[PDB]
Amino acid sequence: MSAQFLPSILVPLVGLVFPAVAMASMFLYIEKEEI
Amino acid sequence: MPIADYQVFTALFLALATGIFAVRLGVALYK
Amino acid sequence: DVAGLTPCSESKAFAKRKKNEVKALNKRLKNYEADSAPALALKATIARTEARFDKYAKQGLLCGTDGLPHLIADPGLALRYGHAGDVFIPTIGFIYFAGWLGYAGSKYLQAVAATAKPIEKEIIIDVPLAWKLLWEGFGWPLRAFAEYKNGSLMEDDAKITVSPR
Amino acid sequence: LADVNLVVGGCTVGALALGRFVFLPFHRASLAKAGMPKQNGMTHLQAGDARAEEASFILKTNDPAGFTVVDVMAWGALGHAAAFYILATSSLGLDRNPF
Amino acid sequence: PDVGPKRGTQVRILRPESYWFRETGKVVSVDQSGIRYPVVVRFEKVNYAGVSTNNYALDEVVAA
Amino acid sequence: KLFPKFSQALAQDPTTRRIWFGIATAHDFESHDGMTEERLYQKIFASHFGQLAIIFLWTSGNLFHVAWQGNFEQWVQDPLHIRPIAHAIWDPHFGQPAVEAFTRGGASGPVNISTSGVYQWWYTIGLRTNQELYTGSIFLLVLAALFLFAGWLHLQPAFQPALSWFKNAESRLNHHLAGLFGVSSLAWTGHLVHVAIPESRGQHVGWDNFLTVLPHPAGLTPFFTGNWAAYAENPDSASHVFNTAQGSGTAILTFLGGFHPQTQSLWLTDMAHHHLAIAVIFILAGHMYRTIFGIGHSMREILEAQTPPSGSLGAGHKGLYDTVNNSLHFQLGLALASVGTISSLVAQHMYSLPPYAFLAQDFTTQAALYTHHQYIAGFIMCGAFAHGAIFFVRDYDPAQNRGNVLARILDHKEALISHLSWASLFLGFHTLGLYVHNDVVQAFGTPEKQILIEPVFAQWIQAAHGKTAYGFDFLLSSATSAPSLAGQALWLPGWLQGINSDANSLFLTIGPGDFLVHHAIALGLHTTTLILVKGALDARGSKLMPDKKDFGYSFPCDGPGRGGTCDISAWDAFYLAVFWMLNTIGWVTFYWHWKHLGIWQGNVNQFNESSTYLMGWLRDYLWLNSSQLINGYNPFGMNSLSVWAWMFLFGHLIYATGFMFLISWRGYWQELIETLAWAHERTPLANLVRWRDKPVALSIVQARLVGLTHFSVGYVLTYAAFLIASTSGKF
Amino acid sequence: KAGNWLPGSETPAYLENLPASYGFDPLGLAAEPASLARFRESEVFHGRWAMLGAAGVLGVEVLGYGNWYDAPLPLVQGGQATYFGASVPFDLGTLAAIEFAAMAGAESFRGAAEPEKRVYPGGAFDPMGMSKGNSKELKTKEIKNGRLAMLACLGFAAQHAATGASPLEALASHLANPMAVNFATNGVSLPL
Amino acid sequence: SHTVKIYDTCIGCTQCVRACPTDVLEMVPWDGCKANQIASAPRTEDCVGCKRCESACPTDFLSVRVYLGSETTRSMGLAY
Ligand code: CLA
Ligand code: CLA
Ligand code: CLA
Ligand code: CLA
Ligand code: CLA
Ligand code: CLA
Ligand code: CLA
Ligand SMILES: CC1=C(/C=C/C(C)=C/C=C/C(C)=C/C=C/C=C(C)/C=C/C=C(C)/C=C/C2=C(C)CCCC2(C)C)C(C)(C)CCC1
Ligand code: SF4
Repeated sequence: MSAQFLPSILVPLVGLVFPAVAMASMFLYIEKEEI
Repeated sequence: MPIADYQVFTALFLALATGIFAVRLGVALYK
Repeated sequence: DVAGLTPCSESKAFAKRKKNEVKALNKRLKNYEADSAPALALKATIARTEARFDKYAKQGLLCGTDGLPHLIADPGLALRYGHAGDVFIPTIGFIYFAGWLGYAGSKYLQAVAATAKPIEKEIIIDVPLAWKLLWEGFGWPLRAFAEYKNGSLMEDDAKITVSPR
Repeated sequence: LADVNLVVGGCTVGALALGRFVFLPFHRASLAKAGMPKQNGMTHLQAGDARAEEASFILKTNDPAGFTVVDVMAWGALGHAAAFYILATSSLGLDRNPF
Repeated sequence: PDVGPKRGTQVRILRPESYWFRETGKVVSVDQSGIRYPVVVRFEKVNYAGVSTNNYALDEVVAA
Repeated sequence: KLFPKFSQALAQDPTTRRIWFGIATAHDFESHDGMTEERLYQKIFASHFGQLAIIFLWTSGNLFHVAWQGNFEQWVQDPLHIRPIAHAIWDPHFGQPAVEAFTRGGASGPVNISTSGVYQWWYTIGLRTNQELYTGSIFLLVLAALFLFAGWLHLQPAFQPALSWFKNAESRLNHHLAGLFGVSSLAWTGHLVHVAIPESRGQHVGWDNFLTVLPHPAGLTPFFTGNWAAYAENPDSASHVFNTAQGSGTAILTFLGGFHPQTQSLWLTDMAHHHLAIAVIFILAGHMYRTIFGIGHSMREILEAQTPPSGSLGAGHKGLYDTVNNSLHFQLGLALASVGTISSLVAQHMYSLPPYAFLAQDFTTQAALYTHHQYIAGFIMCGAFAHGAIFFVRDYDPAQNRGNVLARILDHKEALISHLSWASLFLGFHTLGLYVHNDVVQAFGTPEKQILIEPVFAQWIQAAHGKTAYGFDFLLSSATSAPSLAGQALWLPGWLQGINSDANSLFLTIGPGDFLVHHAIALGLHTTTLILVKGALDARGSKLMPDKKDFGYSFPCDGPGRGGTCDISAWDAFYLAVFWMLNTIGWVTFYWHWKHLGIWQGNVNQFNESSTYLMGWLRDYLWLNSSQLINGYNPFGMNSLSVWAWMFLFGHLIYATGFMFLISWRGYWQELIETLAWAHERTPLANLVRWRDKPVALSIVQARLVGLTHFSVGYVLTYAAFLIASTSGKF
Repeated sequence: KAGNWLPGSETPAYLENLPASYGFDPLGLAAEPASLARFRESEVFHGRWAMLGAAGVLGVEVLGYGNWYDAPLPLVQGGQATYFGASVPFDLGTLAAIEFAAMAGAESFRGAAEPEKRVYPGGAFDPMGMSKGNSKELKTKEIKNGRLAMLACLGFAAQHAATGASPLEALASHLANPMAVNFATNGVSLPL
Repeated sequence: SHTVKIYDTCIGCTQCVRACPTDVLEMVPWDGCKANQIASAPRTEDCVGCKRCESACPTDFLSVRVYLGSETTRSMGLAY
């Protein structure tokens, strides 16, 4: 298919980088104490 | 004729713009 | 025939099923002296199977594409085709016996309600009274229709307790 | 299947005349009984839907029987629908008759 | 003079939130002091809590 | 401790509950602090905009992945010998053999084979190349962005619509009936005529040349001259080849009925004419209610006049307009009921009357689509009844609804509940009894003692449609009857040809097994409705809890007093009915799958003889068809069906987990967690870490929700794995 | 009243002062006053229309111009229906349109009138001045003839739908041998 | 922080106040019943929600009525 490299970069972004960052931000926000 | 790389990149960039619109609407809803 | 169902006495698959089931029992027979208790049991079983298959063919039950009897559950489409013994007649028979038991129980409840300890006459049944009411329950169509035409069968909802809406 | 002009024109003029001369009393009576829609006892205008304010070009007309332009358009729409039923059905040539 | 139903008579409960709504019960006493609910009614059948005696007012205890 | 911004009561919670309940109450706007009707309606409106953006993004993603990683161009040439590709697989845990085993439909790397039937849909509606799919994806991406911008725009006080604008029901019905339904289907007819029809006859019509192509050789003159029959002159020949111009024809609005011989689907001109008729009807219906032009209907006056004399209904429908209009849960329940029943309609028609080319030819797609829409419909029906219960608990006013049909149906709720109880008891007793009797007499080697009732009523109705197989010769099966003489020149040739052929699913032949299964389905529907209706009506108060509406829709219990009051709330009625909905839809899908699995292999006999007893279901369906599924991975390797075997065991695990929450209850867990808290506060090197939230066991209602969610997810995953791996394995 | 349809019985009280009343209301369809008023108007109008219909069905056949069932057939599958033997140059479309217009005008004028003037409007509809001299008796005659004619028109429909004959032909066929060609001999009315 | 209410159908039998394990209910003088005493719930900050009070009331329907609501450390019964 075209851009054979692209899944190899996007999949780790959405299954590892984005989940870790989103979970860290969510856990910071639910404990933000003063929003 | 498979779609070329620049089409993929234009699509991804427009998706980023749409994501920006989405986050604006989300923070509006949270308010 | 009522709906593409040839009478089992005509269907070849029905007779084929008869044949195969009997042949299985014959194969089971061919292992014992034809005078031993197992042999007598097998012979009685084969006689019972043959009698059943002849009885089913005699009564004109309907067999399908496979060789299995089918029943008809519509009055009129079973009464004009000679198949009222399939569902309609047993319907009458059940409805009668079920109503008999239900009416006997209902009248026993209404008879022991007006006593000293009605909650006692349910765990320690009065057998003579139960038996008398069980005998009187046979006329339940008559007595039940009398009570409906009388209005004493049912109770007006103004007296039955209800939930707070 | 004989002249679109005659059938559609005659049907529409007939429907206009039938809604202006014949069905108008019952139409006005039913409209007076029904009235504007109400939510919780007040019209949509009183509740605050200023777009539910009645169109001004229908409140006062000049027809002596009160036949407004929107009435004209509804009755003309019915007339055209009936006329084109006539045309499209006469255009076909098939045995629909259950006999 | 005595107020409310007589002692020993049968009454029909009319409190919609009571377990014995529209069911009969016998009066075992009627207090004369001035309580809100002085009528004391005894039923044969128990409720969910296992009790069979309840106090009702006078407007919600139609006799017979 | 300020995460639940919308609920001050939960913010002050010192435990972990504040998180859990802080998530599950995020969309219940009516329960939020400081909430007005205006603000509620505005927030809801913006949330709807977000939902449409989500839907458009999801469909754009489907299109993009098929255009990018799918083999659509290849599939167009050989629609019957190519497996449609969904998306590519990029997983760094795969071994080499799995990469070998997942390279299938000709793609360069591992891929997923699509079972959604989008290839058939896009092929049927005119899309032929991948550039068109990409153009659709880009257009839909932009459209989702536009809907997002509108959703933000109308949240603004310069553009925020007033509450009285939302409650304007006559204008909304006018615009949804005439505009959202009428003009939308009119434009779909325009697409079909201008694009899908010519693209079905080899001609290419696109944005480049659609203004230079006549959809009809005498365009627009028959339409405006009333000579409309000229648009159905020469239809598609019975030897037409789809996508090509071998006996194509010029008719655009035909009414042939039946099926296309090659695609085994509905004629496309039939669907174009369908949507034209639908458009006209829906526009006419959209001109019914009164807006600002002095004509139309006031729905309130219609409701106020539907009161029968003699007072059989009481006050009739007096006060129903305000009841529906003011309550959003009443409207939500009505919409959910309609949408769920229409989902069931979609599932039940799309298999018997397949509308897409080379659909029904592909078997896994049929089963997947049917089961998908059936499960969706079951869930939506449970939701409709849940929101009816919520309406009764929350928005029901006895004073306004006094004497109307709503009050009258609350008045005699015991009759309804008792008669549902009788119907369900009868159906269960008797269907189980017949199954057990057949099963026992089969067990004793005498299958001829089986009670095999014939479905003569359903067979009679089938015969009324022109099925000349049961010899009823009734309505359309009698070539001499009035309905037969009427339609013999319009629609009846093709329709009768389709119905009388056993090559399709149009009106399958039914025997005693169909009778037994339909009565099982009846038992399921009646018992699920019993649970839901009882919980909806018995929601304002019972004899056990006469003041239940004082506690709300959801609450645990009422203590252990008065004998015990577990699962007493209406939410618990919804909870208990979800299980029955799952079971009933499982029966429906089991029946459909086995009937059609017998159909597709030509072996109708297996079902027709083995479906009258339950061991036939256990052995000839579940056990027999599970051979390839459980052999997906084994000590000798694996194949493409390894993912479905893993998903099979995965669903089993999830469902078995859900039993833990369903059986064990909060009280063992609290003491256990509390001993664990002692262990943690009290061990070296870990005292340096403390919890910000006091760890407490899940609440009662929350645990019921968790167990039910696990149960449903496991049920769905297990059946989906079995269905896909049992249909795609054999076909 | 005068009459009682079930001699030994009790009649509903709302059916007394009405002309041609027999107490016949076993379903209580007139238990309400407004409903009974509408029903009375509708009964009289139905009686009039059915008298005209029965008279037409009999007079097209006794005069000899085909039966009522085959009268509209020639208009389809050809054209120019026949009246008195003549031929109208009108098609079904113009017939339907002219009837719709005329009947709309007539029944819109009738429907907008007063309650009693919607059923018994003498005025110019009694040129022979017969409504005088106590019309109550005349109203009873009209109602009873209307009831007979209504039942006769329903009989025309059902007899033609069952045996496929024509009114006078069915009459003659029954008269020829009543004990063996009544409704109990066709295979339709009696499912035997 | 559960909402405990006492209604006038109370007969002052003292069962609800002996039942409670956290001392939330109490006896106060009254005059609308023969015992001349009614229950009251002053210390409702201590209500855990056990509904032992509500399971001991003999009146039909119940006079002491508990409505579980917001949860705190005292209401959730946490020792850790
Ligand atoms: C909402 C529909 C949808 C879904 C379910 C998926 C699913 C998937 N995509 Mg995809 N994508 C979509 C839309 C969607 N996409 C659209 C519209 C585009 C056009 C720009 C793309 C472009 C795209 C590319 C280029 C790639 C994928 C890839 C993938 C796969 C890996 C996920 C990933 O890491 O990529 C990340 C996905 C993105 C960076 C953009 C997707 C953004 C969508 C619209 C998110 C929408 C949010 C959703 C509706 C709401 C869920 C709530 C959530 C926010 C918590 C995965 C199966 C990768 C793949 O092929 O794996 C092999 C890959 O490289 N997608
Ligand atoms: C003689 C006693 C009696 C009678 C007259 C009835 C009558 C009725 N029952 Mg009922 N029932 C009974 C006992 C009885 N029941 C018992 C003991 C139970 C506990 C298992 C139930 C549980 C029950 C349920 C759950 C339901 C009914 C329902 C109904 C109604 C529908 C008819 C039906 O098919 O019910 C079905 C009958 C059964 C399910 C079991 C019958 C029990 C046995 C067979 C009868 C008992 C006979 C007694 C022990 C013998 C005494 C004889 C005397 C000489 C001592 C009907 C009015 C249904 C309803 O709601 O009304 C619409 C309903 O859903 N019943
Ligand atoms: C012409 C005027 C018009 C139009 C086009 C719309 C259109 C719309 N309105 Mg709106 N509205 C209008 C006027 C209009 N409105 C007016 C005048 C008012 C004030 C009274 C409102 C007040 C209003 C509110 C308060 C809301 C909307 C909402 C919506 C959206 C409905 C949700 C949806 O998209 O589902 C689409 C539904 C369909 C397309 C019809 C589906 C038909 C059935 C279900 C299925 C049949 C189709 C077929 C079988 C499926 C096969 C296709 C398959 C192959 C894919 C929709 C886009 C809602 C919304 O979403 O907010 C943005 C909402 O909250 N409107
Ligand atoms: C709304 C959908 C739609 C749209 C946008 C179009 C658009 C077009 N059609 Mg088409 N068409 C449609 C539906 C549609 N059609 C349907 C449903 C059918 C029958 C099944 C046809 C059959 C058809 C034929 C046979 C032909 C066209 C042709 C054309 C093109 C020439 C313009 C024209 O027709 O002359 C101008 C139109 C008029 C002078 C009068 C039309 C006004 C109508 C009667 C009322 C409009 C109100 C309407 C409800 C508004 C809806 C709003 C919506 C458009 C958003 C044009 C681009 C012609 C062509 O050249 O092909 C390229 C051609 O011959 N169409
Ligand atoms: C148009 C559809 C629709 C809409 C708008 C609503 C709207 C609403 N519902 Mg409702 N409902 C619906 C359909 C709908 N419902 C259906 C179809 C059902 C049947 C299941 C229900 C059953 C239902 C109940 C029982 C309740 C509501 C409630 C509510 C209100 C609050 C929702 C909430 O608490 O958010 C919170 C959302 C969640 C907690 C999501 C829970 C997580 C889901 C259920 C499962 C997640 C597992 C996941 C899918 C697994 C991943 C798969 C993978 C691992 C394989 C709200 C106004 C509540 C209410 O009104 O309060 C009185 C209420 O108790 N609904
Ligand atoms: C295989 C499991 C199973 C079975 C058989 C049932 C069966 C039943 N459920 Mg149930 N249900 C189940 C699972 C099951 N459920 C689960 C997992 C849930 C989620 C908690 C529910 C939740 C649920 C609810 C909420 C309701 C039911 C109801 C019912 C009854 C519906 C009426 C009926 O169908 O009559 C048919 C009767 C039968 C099928 C029972 C068989 C008769 C027996 C076997 C004959 C006795 C033979 C012999 C004498 C047995 C004793 C021998 C032994 C002592 C030695 C029925 C008895 C509804 C109800 O109460 O009905 C009014 C009700 O509302 N169910
Ligand atoms: C398949 C269903 C199921 C499962 C998985 C469990 C699991 C468990 N039960 Mg349970 N139970 C069940 C059914 C189940 N039960 C049912 C039906 C009942 C009703 C009788 C009970 C009643 C019950 C009681 C009374 C108790 C338990 C206890 C436990 C826990 C014991 C600790 C353990 O087993 O070690 C480890 C856990 C597992 C092996 C679960 C599988 C997890 C996998 C193998 C590894 C996890 C890594 C994961 C895959 C990666 C994360 C992925 C990422 C996306 C998050 C455990 C988590 C006991 C407890 O609380 O602890 C002592 C306890 O006393 N159960
Ligand atoms: C609880 C509640 C609720 C909810 C409810 C629901 C959910 C309901 C439903 C239901 C449903 C979901 C239903 C359904 C239905 C349907 C029907 C009932 C129908 C029908 C039809 C017919 C009758 C047909 C006919 C025909 C035929 C026969 C065939 C051909 C065609 C025709 C058309 C002819 C509410 C809130 C609202 C209220 C209160 C509470
Ligand atoms: S066991 Fe649980 S649900 Fe049942 S009464 Fe006790 S606390 Fe409530």
